[PDB]
Amino acid sequence: TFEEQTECIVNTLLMDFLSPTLQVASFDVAIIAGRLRMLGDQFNGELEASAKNVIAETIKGQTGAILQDTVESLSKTWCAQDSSLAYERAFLAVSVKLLEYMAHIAPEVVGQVAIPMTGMINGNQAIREFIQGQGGWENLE
Repeated sequence: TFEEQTECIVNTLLMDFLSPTLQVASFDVAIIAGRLRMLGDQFNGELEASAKNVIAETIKGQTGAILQDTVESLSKTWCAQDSSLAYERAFLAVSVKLLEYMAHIAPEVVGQVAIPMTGMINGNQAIREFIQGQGGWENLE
């Protein structure tokens, strides 16, 4: 169910970025999506170098490797300059803001990052335990 909830949330976030018509026209994903976007907007680091590399490897069919390494790198960098910020919360924030930027910069190919990012979050134990420890997706933020 948690794995399915992650899929819906990433779909909702992506659908909202690409089609604001669908957002308006259409476990409440809408409220969760909103809170993740609010958390995503707290990141102000450079994403141009990051987004381009992730997109490049996504086309080539090697999203898995670079995607987690990119999010982990930007999350560690942010946690080093923000002692208050938890690593697990930083990881989600960067993932949502990177998904946002990649949609604006590359709307044609961004959809091929949806499945990898879902697999990354579901596959990561540190991030999964943190989300469920906060009462799950429903209560996160």
